[PDB]
Amino acid sequence: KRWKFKGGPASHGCSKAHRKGGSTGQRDDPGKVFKGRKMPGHMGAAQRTVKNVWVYKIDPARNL
Amino acid sequence: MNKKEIFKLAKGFRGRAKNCIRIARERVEKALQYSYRDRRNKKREMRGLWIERINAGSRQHGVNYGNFIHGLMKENIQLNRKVLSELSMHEPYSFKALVDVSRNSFPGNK
Amino acid sequence: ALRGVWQLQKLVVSYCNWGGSSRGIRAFMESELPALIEKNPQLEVVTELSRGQHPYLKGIYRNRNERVVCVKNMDPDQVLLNATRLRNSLGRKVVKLRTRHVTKHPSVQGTWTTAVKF
Amino acid sequence: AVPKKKVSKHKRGIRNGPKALKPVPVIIRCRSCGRVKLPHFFCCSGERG
Amino acid sequence: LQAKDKPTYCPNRDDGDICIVLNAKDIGITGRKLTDKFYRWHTGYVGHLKE
Amino acid sequence: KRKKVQAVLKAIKQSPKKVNLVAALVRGMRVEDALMQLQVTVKRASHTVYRVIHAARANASHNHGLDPDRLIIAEAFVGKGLFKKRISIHGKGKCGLMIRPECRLTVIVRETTPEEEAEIARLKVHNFKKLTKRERRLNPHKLIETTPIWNRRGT
Amino acid sequence: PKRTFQPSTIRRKRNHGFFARKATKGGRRVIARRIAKGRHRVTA
RNA sequence: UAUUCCUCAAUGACCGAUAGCGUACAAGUACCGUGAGGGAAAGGUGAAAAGAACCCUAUGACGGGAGUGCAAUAGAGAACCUGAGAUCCGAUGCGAACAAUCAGUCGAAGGAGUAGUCAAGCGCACUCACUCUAACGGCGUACCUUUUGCAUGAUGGGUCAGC
Ligand SMILES: [K+]
Ligand SMILES: [K+]
Ligand SMILES: [K+]
Ligand SMILES: [K+]
Ligand SMILES: [K+]
Ligand SMILES: [Mg+2]
Ligand SMILES: [Mg+2]
Ligand SMILES: [Mg+2]
Ligand SMILES: [Mg+2]
Ligand SMILES: [Mg+2]
Ligand SMILES: [Mg+2]
Ligand SMILES: [Mg+2]
Ligand SMILES: [Mg+2]
Ligand SMILES: [Mg+2]
Ligand SMILES: [Mg+2]
Ligand SMILES: [Mg+2]
Ligand SMILES: [Mg+2]
Ligand SMILES: [Mg+2]
Ligand SMILES: [Mg+2]
Ligand SMILES: [Mg+2]
Ligand SMILES: [Mg+2]
Ligand SMILES: [Mg+2]
Ligand SMILES: [Mg+2]
Ligand SMILES: [Mg+2]
Ligand SMILES: [Mg+2]
Ligand SMILES: [Mg+2]
Ligand SMILES: [Mg+2]
Ligand SMILES: [Mg+2]
Ligand SMILES: [Mg+2]
Ligand SMILES: [Mg+2]
Ligand SMILES: [Mg+2]
Ligand SMILES: [Mg+2]
Ligand SMILES: [Zn+2]
Repeated sequence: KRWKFKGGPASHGCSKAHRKGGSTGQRDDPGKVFKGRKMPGHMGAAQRTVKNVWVYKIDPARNL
Repeated sequence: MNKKEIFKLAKGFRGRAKNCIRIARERVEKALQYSYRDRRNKKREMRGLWIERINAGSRQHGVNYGNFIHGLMKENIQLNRKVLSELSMHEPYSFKALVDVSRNSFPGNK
Repeated sequence: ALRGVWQLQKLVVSYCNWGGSSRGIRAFMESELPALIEKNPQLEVVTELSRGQHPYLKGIYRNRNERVVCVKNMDPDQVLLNATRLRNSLGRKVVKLRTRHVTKHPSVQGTWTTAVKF
Repeated sequence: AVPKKKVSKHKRGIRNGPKALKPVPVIIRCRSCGRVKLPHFFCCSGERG
Repeated sequence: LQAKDKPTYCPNRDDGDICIVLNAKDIGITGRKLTDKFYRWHTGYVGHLKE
Repeated sequence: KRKKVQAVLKAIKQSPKKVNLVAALVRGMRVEDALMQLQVTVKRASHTVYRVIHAARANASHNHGLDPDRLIIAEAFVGKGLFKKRISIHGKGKCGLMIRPECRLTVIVRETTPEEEAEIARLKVHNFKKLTKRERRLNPHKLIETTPIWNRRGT
Repeated sequence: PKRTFQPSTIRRKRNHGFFARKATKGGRRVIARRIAKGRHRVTA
């Protein structure tokens, strides 16, 4: 949900890894996980801006 | 070395190294090796400190350390560096007199 | 001696007249002890029999410090050396000497500061 | 996955530090039945029930 | 800043004088260092060496 | 004449860690404040610590001539008891060791000094200052005394 | 699952009983070794 | 001349509770195995039970008093002489949430606790006094084994006690 990752197959032997992220790095070089690696966590309830939003109608009596 | 002597020497060690003989013996032996080495290294460090204090004292009057110490040698003044640094710290007018004497003895180049 | 005042006040010679480990201190008592007693009129020397125990020398000082040196199975010259080291001591605690120049007035002309003018 | 090392008393004390209990800030005692209780707990009705 | 010009110098002590440096925009730089000397640092994100 | 009075409860059939979790809360508290705090703490060990504190206050008042209304808890610590060892059976024919633990609890009380009473009075006046852990243990809660009122004409 | 021990009293007495041991020379040696060790249960 | 299923008497630079028989204690027992067979663990209150009447608080005394006793942490119910260590919970002093690394070592600001000595006036300065802590600086990649060579990302060890 958070990053549109593809997940795993629903059949063909797949074992308890249907919605997981898969590999999180390379082996020993670098021997660590890089910053910004897309992982589970809190989603939404964050400030965002929508640009170029078109004003259709002004209602000055009701301030709408 | 006995187990009790090792526990005496491990007093103040952090963790299980003050307490358990397998862990304490290694750390105490390493501490004793450091003590042997640092009896040698202390003399180097203290001579470096005396030379730094003499160099600070003589450069206030415009004389580098090497010219100062060679001018003292040339005049058969046999004060050593420890006493010279104590003079530079605690008797600055006597040290200034020695700096003037050494500058007359050996100004150096420049 | 601290500023001319002798610090060791009493020398206790503890010995056994039976035990084999007190042979050297008994020979020290017969041979070297009167000479040390003569050369130290300021020192009180008492001798105590302690049967069945190993011998020692005990030094009681002005600062109320007591130092015991066991002298079991020693030759008489080693006992005399230990007694001399007790006499020559100030009775201080055996810890590392932190400095070799004790002074309360480190400076005659004033310590260097940034305010010193030449 | 197993622990690679024994955990020291220092690290265990650090871990269990925030899990210490804290005192309750407000305590109510009923003057009639003597029950000690938190706010919004019912013990007694009044008289002439 | 290290108080190594003071005869009372101790390495374990911070006793240096206060240094006020004026006219920093007029410091002298020789050679081609204005265009050739770079300051480089890594932000901790891979591929993000800034210069 | 006696300054410290203790009570010891041996062979408590609980974990020493779980008993100490409750015993560490009442350290430095006055006895009545700690007894009130234990009645609202939802733990199995709360009743046990309550019993030991109650016994200690009774011992101080009855055997040693101390005033029960001026007692503070100086110490509350846990020691191990006789642990009972059982086999814990796992799958695939493997086994571990299971322990049914025991513990002892010791609570030591003493009378509050007059300086400490002056500090307790100074802590109850109104200000916004941060309290240290010891000062918080001296004034742990606000006690509110309420009377049941039938037909308090509202809702 | 089905396990190796399926008890039957008459089969126990016919294989390891007192007279089953007494019927062979090896069984009599078992009884003699058995009494020599001092076991309370001579035969099964 | 051989041997000891046995008896009686005696001896030991033999062992002393992980030792000595497998068994100092109801052991070829408990327990394990279909069976042949394998096979433990576990000694000590006190001189004498005088083994704690009675009181207080808990559901309940093993607690706190009282009393017994030379001594009560000498207060136990197959176990209480002594009572170490690892290990667990507290008390006091100092350090400790802007600074990284075999955790020490050599220096060391400061903080805290505490003694004594005596010529002269009953203070005060002396004992680098002593003890604990250690901001900060310099230096410092465990041990064993095996190797040409190991901080090695080679081996071995969770720790302690006994062997
Ligand atoms: K055995
Ligand atoms: K005893
Ligand atoms: K004990
Ligand atoms: K250091
Ligand atoms: K390997
Ligand atoms: Mg897809
Ligand atoms: Mg899919
Ligand atoms: Mg599977
Ligand atoms: Mg699935
Ligand atoms: Mg790495
Ligand atoms: Mg299971
Ligand atoms: Mg385990
Ligand atoms: Mg466990
Ligand atoms: Mg059977
Ligand atoms: Mg045993
Ligand atoms: Mg024993
Ligand atoms: Mg045995
Ligand atoms: Mg009783
Ligand atoms: Mg006895
Ligand atoms: Mg005992
Ligand atoms: Mg211990
Ligand atoms: Mg502390
Ligand atoms: Mg800071
Ligand atoms: Mg770190
Ligand atoms: Mg040091
Ligand atoms: Mg370093
Ligand atoms: Mg090789
Ligand atoms: Mg190397
Ligand atoms: Mg290795
Ligand atoms: Mg290698
Ligand atoms: Mg290993
Ligand atoms: Mg061992
Ligand atoms: Zn009520």
